[PDB]
Amino acid sequence: RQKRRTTQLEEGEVGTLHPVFARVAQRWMEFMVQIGCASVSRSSAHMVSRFLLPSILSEFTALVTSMAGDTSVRIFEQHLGSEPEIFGPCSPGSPRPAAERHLLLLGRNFLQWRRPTQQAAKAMQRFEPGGDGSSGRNAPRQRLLLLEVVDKKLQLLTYNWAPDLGAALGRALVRLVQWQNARAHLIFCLLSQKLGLFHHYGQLDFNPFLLPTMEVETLIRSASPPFPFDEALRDITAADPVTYHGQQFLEIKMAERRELERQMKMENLFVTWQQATMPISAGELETLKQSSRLVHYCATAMLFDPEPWLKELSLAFLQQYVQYLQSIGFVLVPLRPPTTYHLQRALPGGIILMELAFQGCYFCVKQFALELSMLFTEECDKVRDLMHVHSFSYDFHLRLVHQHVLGAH
Amino acid sequence: MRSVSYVQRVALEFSGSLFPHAICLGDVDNDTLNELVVGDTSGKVSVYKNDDSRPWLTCSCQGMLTCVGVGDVCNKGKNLLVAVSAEGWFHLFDLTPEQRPVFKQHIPANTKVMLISDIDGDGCRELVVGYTDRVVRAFRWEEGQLVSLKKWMLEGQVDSLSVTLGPLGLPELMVSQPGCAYAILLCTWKRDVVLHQTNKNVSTHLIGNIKQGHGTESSGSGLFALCTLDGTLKLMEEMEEADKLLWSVQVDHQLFALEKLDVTGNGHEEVVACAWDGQTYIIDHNRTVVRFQVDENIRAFCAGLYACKEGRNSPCLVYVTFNQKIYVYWEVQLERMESTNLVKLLETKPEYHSLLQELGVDPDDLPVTRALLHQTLYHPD
Amino acid sequence: AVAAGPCPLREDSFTRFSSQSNVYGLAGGGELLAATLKGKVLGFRYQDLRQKIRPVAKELQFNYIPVDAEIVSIDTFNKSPPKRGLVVGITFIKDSGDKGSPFLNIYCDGSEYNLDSIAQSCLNLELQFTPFQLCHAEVQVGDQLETVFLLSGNDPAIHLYKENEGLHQFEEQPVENLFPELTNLTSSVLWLDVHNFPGTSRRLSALGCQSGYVRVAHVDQRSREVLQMWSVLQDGPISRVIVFSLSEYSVLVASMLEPAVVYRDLLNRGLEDQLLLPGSDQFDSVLCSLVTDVDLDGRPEVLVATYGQELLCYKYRGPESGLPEAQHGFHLLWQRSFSSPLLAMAHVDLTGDGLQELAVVSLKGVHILQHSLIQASELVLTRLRHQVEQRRRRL
Repeated sequence: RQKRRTTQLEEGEVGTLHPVFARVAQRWMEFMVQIGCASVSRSSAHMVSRFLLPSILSEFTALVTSMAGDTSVRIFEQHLGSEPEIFGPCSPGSPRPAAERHLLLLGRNFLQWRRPTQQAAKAMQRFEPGGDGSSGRNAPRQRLLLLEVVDKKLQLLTYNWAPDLGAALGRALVRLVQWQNARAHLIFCLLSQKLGLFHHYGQLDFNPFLLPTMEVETLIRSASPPFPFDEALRDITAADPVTYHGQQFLEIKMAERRELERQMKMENLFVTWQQATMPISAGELETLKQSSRLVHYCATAMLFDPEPWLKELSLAFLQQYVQYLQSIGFVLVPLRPPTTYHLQRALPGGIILMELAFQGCYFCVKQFALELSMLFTEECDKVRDLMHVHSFSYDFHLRLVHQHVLGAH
Repeated sequence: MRSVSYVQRVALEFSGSLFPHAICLGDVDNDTLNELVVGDTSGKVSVYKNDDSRPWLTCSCQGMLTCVGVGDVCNKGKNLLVAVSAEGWFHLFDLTPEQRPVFKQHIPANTKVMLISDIDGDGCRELVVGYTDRVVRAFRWEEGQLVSLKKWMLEGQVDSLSVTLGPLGLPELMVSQPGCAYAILLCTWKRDVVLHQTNKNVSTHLIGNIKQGHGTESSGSGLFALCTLDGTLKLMEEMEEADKLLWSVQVDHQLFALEKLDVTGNGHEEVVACAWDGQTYIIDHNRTVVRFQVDENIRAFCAGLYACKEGRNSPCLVYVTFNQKIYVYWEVQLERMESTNLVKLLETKPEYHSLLQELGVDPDDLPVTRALLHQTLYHPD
Repeated sequence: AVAAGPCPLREDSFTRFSSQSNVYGLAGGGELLAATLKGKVLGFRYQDLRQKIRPVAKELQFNYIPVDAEIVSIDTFNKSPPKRGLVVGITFIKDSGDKGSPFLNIYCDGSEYNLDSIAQSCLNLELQFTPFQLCHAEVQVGDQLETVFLLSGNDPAIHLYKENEGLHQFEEQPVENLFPELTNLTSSVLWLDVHNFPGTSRRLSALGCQSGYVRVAHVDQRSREVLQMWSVLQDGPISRVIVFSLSEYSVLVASMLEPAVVYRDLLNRGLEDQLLLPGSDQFDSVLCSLVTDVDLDGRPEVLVATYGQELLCYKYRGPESGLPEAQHGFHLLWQRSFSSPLLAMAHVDLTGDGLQELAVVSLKGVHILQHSLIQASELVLTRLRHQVEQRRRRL
């Protein structure tokens, strides 16, 4: 029947604002501080740039819900831009560049407004609550907040609120505004960087949070208070404006913390083996291989085959080949500090890695390489010709058959 | 001489290591649209379709892969996806309406390169495989099973195989030879290797069967290109008596690939060469050079037609990066290949000359012509 | 937010830069000059050869610049028509241990137009503030037109450096003497345009600052009297402002956090008629801009280069084809793409034919884009044939 219209209207859900809150409760309501009463409040917000309005409003709504479980915060910005009483509700939500908006936040307690007769929210309330319960001598007493917004100007107005609550609210609002201003300063520094003007602006010369100890990541990643930054985006061509630019910078920076590790590891395990040392970690093998190109390979089939004894013979063949390789200059690389063998031979031009393993009824040899480069490649294909993975199998089989001749099973 | 900088591309996820000859592009589902095929060392073959970064589908093989190919080797008239491992294993796949093979047939191991063509001109296609041991083996699929054919032995290493319309109008098989040389296999079964030499053991890659006209692809060849690792490119025509050198170019990079691709769309094919550091070159048949630098290091390279957007095949470039990413540039077409402004492109047209003769003018000054052009271009009233 | 038509621009060449530049790096000349931050300056041009052309990018050296000096801005112009020659101004910063030491070098030499001779003629002048942008203007003093330098400073003030034939050198002079509208500044001025009027003593002056304050002034020159003034406070730094005649005069303001806009009918409606360019804010930050005729239709269009590597081009409809509600506004003509953030543009006939090439300086280097010759070959012929036919019909 009549359930939505009594809440769409008379509750600020739809329609327009009452003329009472349009202009009446900003005059002689503010003057309560001039005469001197029990509703004093103030603000001094001087936001730099207007694009912080939505984040600030959202945070302020969060705070209102935080220290008030009865308020009913509802933005009533005039969404017409004509002149009079244009206050139309903007559901949990700019048009023109130069346009300067005009917003009017409100807070109210519908439950207390239903029938004010008892203690609304004692110890977190008007500090003038209550009132005589006798009929006709009833209790006129409630609470409200009427923060007003101009282009860059906020004015906090409370009425009938706990003095500690009001002071905390004002201090928190000022601190949050300063937080947002610091974030805007960082964004402006980034923008001035983007054009290629580095030592023209900067987050060094310029507010509790403007000290030369600012935590850039905390400011960028948070919308609320709790390498040289001056040359961050220089020669870098890597792929709410604050969130946009800040996260872009964050990824640009992380692309070096996640990169220089690889260069450090490669330099480390090149200089270590240049002139094996320790059991290099198993995970490092993936980096060493994926950072190197598969240059050459060779293969042979173990003819002494159709088994555990076959596995032992294959292992003996592998160890004989390992000994042969070690007679050339290649050392062994220990692995698995939590059957496949790995060797190496560092060179002035780079490193050379060999992997030996048996596949089915075959024996595998692969040569990797990792670096002017002509000299390296000249010697890089100087191990291929000395692989001799055929004469070795020949001799191994002949030695095995001779040994079986000089023996039995 | 002039460089360029292509922009549009698509990146695909591919983790693993692979040989330089383990990547190809061609139609496998017989939809008249090419797809990307990559065979890894781990023993998996991934086919990418359209533009998704995730692989379209994957098939599992046995052993480590070294050669991949797409074509109608069975001579049944339908395209098949064949793979050749390093342990002498041949696998075959068909997916035109996971993905286990359908035909395994062992062969000699040490497989390095691979080619599919009707070399004999018999109307059937003969798979040809080179080996790292300087051994070339020809095969044929006969009903079915694979059978061997004539085998050739060489001294220098084998890098590539090419089929070229010979002087007698018959297909000819040639193979690159280190020292900037090349050998031809006679395949007289329906010396057996004849070598021609144009530092000492520089690796040489080679490509053949380069078009010269629009539509002259059913029977057209006569051009082939050599590239040396020490940065030396050559294009030359074989013809009857002695092969004629078309052009030779000296660069200062480590060339490791060689391809053919038509970009201007005029029918001719352009030589597309790569390098280890990523400095790609594109040269037409007149020594016109177009460079393209990719600020990376390249593992594998590929070129040809690909179907990325709008379901239409377009010329493409494919790079494999050290950062487990495959880059596909699919907007590489060029309006031309030289640099001409307007005073010489329009000079060719004779109607322009006649029409400028009507308007009481005869181009001799040049500032007058420039003024006329500016008035006709920016002042239409 | 949807393009209408394809990009008719074909890229010809691309020269790689070792080190990046800034929005003030692009200069003029039919040659071109572009300088990197690390002091390497290059001259771009084209050389004809038989039946083709070839780009040439030749490095240049200037005498008195420290090897450790970092260049901030660069500009140049040609001498006054009574005089002859070209003048090149370069503002760099010495690294005095841990502080900035700003400076200004002016090069001006038969060899008045010889760039090689002008390479070593500099004068070393301190700045006492970090400079922002070196530009120049032409003013009517007495009955003679004279070209003078302009340079925004760290202190919110514009400092003029006028030439003197008596000393044959440039000396700083008060800016209030010649430019009443360029006084009493609060924030540093990123960009400043002085649009002279054709043949009169009036002109417009437009400027935008870091805070978003944009001031436009209709200024006389014979009487040195400001006629009117308008000012608007926007959000974000003002990346670019250009004064252009749409067909009456209008202005274009390109911010960095809001869609770029154009204000129409300045002399008749002040700054109350605003048209926003739709969808020009989805591609990061608009770093540059340029206004000219890229459609070859005799009417100008608006080019917007973004940080997100975009080169949007917008076209104005016109009341001549006025369509009620969707009136003569702006709409996205077409849209290109790049691989590096875009910094500066120039519209110069480098080839030497009469067609104007577009030079774009981005993070990694310079792209020389041309119009699609095939498109720019049949269209000229059709126009010429129609001209001949109408001449015959009118003969």
